[PDB]
Amino acid sequence: MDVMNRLILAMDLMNRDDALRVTGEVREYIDTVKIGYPLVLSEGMDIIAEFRKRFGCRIIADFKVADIPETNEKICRATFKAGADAIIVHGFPGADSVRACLNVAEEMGREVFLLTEMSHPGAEMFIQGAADEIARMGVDLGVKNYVGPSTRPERLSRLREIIGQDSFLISPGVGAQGGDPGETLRFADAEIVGRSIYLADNPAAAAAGIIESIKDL
Amino acid sequence: VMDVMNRLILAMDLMNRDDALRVTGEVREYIDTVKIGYPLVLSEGMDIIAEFRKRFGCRIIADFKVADIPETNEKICRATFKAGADAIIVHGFPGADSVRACLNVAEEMGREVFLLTEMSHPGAEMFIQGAADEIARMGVDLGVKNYVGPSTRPERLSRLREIIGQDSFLISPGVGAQGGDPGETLRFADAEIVGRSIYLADNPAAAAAGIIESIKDL
Ligand SMILES: O=c1cc(O)n([C@@H]2O[C@H](COP(=O)(O)O)[C@@H](O)[C@H]2O)c(=O)[nH]1
Ligand SMILES: O=c1cc(O)n([C@@H]2O[C@H](COP(=O)(O)O)[C@@H](O)[C@H]2O)c(=O)[nH]1
Repeated sequence: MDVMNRLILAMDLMNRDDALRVTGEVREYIDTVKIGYPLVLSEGMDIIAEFRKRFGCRIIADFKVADIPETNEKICRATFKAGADAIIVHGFPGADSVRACLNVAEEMGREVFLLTEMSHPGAEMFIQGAADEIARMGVDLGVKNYVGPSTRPERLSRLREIIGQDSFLISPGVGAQGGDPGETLRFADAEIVGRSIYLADNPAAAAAGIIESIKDL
Repeated sequence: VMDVMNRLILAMDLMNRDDALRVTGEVREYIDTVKIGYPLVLSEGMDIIAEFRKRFGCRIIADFKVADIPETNEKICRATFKAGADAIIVHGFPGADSVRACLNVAEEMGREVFLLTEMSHPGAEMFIQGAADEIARMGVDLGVKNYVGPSTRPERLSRLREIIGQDSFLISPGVGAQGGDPGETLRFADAEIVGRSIYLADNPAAAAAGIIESIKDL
């Protein structure tokens, strides 16, 4: 997966006008957009096709899929029908729930990203202690795409170790949550950035600044 | 606590508006509380909540299993309550800050959070089950009043009821298709959630009536 500038925009603005304007302003720097529930629940699933029409970008649906297998299958089907290229799935609910997502992705020509450890402080309570095992589960299931935390580079490095160099790894928590752009890319193929860009006084300059800081990466 | 008619909540996971509306209307004499999840919302839009409210008397629980960082959780809850959901279901496994973010929005907006502790499917045994008692205790500490726990594991449902106390409100999926028993489930839960056993039936009204008849004394 060729992600331009190793930078994925987390487009969590909640109105269509702002989301489209800001994405347009940074389009020269980014060809992959992560669209999540803040935008989708505010503006509808049709927003995914609109992003493809306007920007011709890759779309990762960050839906943190975390239901039973039967419901997961339905969520993935609805998501891929809307034109998402990939979907993010939690590992904590177990292997059957992940497999349900893998099945639909194969059927529709899409990718599953397995979220293993999260970036926020609460992740330490339950998720972190399960995360290595969740990653091994991903490997056992044939998962090739993973999400791990910029905010804990030692944990991000461990995730990379488990999954190997061939697997694809993206990482949120850069900027607003404290993760460093350059350090994150020691381990992740691409980093996810939301507020540091979309809440910036000048989103284009913010994106440009981030890329300048990782220029030699 | 919410007064759920017949202690029975419809899990409306059909994925087109016409069928979802037909079936929900057919069971309206038996059920006044409907759980709407992502299968229907991602297929038809958040305006499906509006349509259900307009057409039927029903309370709406948005089963979105909110499982993000605090900042994103807040946004999800805001959008969901703006659309008219009475309540939203949130995962506990991402930890206390993520749950608190949802509680804060619910408090501000005059709505309710349901905390999902243990899940009903086989995969729940891998990671969730071992954390579930602590997730429930965390909910109690945070002041959560509404909970979700699994009908498929009566022993676990019973323990969750103990942890949250008799005053908390507990709803429970996994009845019917997943193997949970209607009566046994209501020994511990205030209300049972039923999806496929009703919405895939040739006569959803008869299916609902049959489930209720089997728990009439309760
Ligand atoms: O562990 C995780 C997994 C996520 O997908 N994300 C998400 O990635 C984004 C981070 O955005 P931001 O750069 O504004 O902190 C959000 O959309 C958020 O929901 C996260 O921050 N940490
Ligand atoms: O532990 C859980 C939590 C849930 O919300 N649910 C959900 O409750 C419903 C179960 O429906 P059904 O009766 O068709 O098995 C679904 O909407 C599903 O996503 C579950 O089955 N087990």
